[PDB]
Amino acid sequence: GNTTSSVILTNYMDTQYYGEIGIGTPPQTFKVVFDTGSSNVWVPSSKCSRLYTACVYHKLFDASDSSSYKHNGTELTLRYSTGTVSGFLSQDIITVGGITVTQMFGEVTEMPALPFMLAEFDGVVGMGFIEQAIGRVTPIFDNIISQGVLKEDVFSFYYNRDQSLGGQIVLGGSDPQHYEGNFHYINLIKTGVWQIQMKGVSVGSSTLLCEDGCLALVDTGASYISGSTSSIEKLMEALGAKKRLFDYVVKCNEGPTLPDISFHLGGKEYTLTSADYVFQESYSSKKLCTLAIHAMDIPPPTGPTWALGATFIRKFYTEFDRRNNRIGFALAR
Ligand SMILES: c1coc(CNc2ncnc3sc4c(c23)CCCC4)c1
Ligand SMILES: *[C@@H]1O[C@H](CO)[C@@H](O)[C@H](O)[C@H]1NC(C)=O
Repeated sequence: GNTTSSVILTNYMDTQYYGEIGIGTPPQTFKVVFDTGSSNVWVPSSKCSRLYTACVYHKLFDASDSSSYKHNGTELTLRYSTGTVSGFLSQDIITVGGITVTQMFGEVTEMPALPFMLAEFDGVVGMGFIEQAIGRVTPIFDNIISQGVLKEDVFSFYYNRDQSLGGQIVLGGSDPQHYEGNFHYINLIKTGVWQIQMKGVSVGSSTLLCEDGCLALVDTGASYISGSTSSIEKLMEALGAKKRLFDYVVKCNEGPTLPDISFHLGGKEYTLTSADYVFQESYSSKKLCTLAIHAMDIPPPTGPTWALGATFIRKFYTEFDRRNNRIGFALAR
């Protein structure tokens, strides 16, 4: 119990954060989202048809090039908020920074253009619990915990804004170069999902939303802070933001006039300024600027729930603690 492993992350557009893993012997490299909202590992397969355009423009795992590959073949479908993939289970050695682990993962053969033609990453490394794993496949972090190499049973996420480091995941600890001060932690409501109680969402000093408490999924594979359609409607109305065709917008010049939004988590107020939630692509009075807050109706049993995604994580460096089933936050830098 003396190792940490860091993976540097690419930040694409403040909406996708991904880093690399190896799969096989020798390692084949894939860009992957490290996603606390799910618990399966998958990458696209060389058995993916090239009529799926996503399988032309992403890297494919070729199992016949790996001496450590072991066949399974059980088919599985993974249904995300933004899209669905299906494929078959395989087993091989996965390299994550300085760590290797024998892992069962999906070889995805069905990869629809929506959303995977807008995914700059190849696949997904689920950082959630086995309870949310499709097929009850042991998640990669649980298998890494079994090795007893990690200094602590935690992992941490730094997501940068906007060259610079796009971000960083640390397995086994945290990186104090990327946060100020000390963590305050919020306990999970229950084991099996990275979800915590939230005791209020305030706009300025007035708690408009989640007044009787609500749920917050801390979701490293989500781009935005999200709430239900109803919640976000009220939030946007409070801000003066309007729904342009697909998204909520403000006049770019008016972004700096917008009030702070605070999330009441574990007896602390986690406050984002308008600079933290308005995509200020301009400050022009002649242009419209979108917000990094979207409606997302997450179905039961996980939802209805808020999701604290990359927008939140940018502001607050986040440690996911499996030893204690809690989530730590500190101010990112
Ligand atoms: C990191 C932070 O935000 C993101 C945003 N994530 C995505 N963006 C666009 N398409 C997809 S498909 C898919 C995901 C995703 C997340 C992982 C499960 C499956 C990554
Ligand atoms: C594939 O893995 C699953 C565990 O999720 C197991 O039930 C099944 O027996 C495995 N198949 C083979 C051929 O080992």
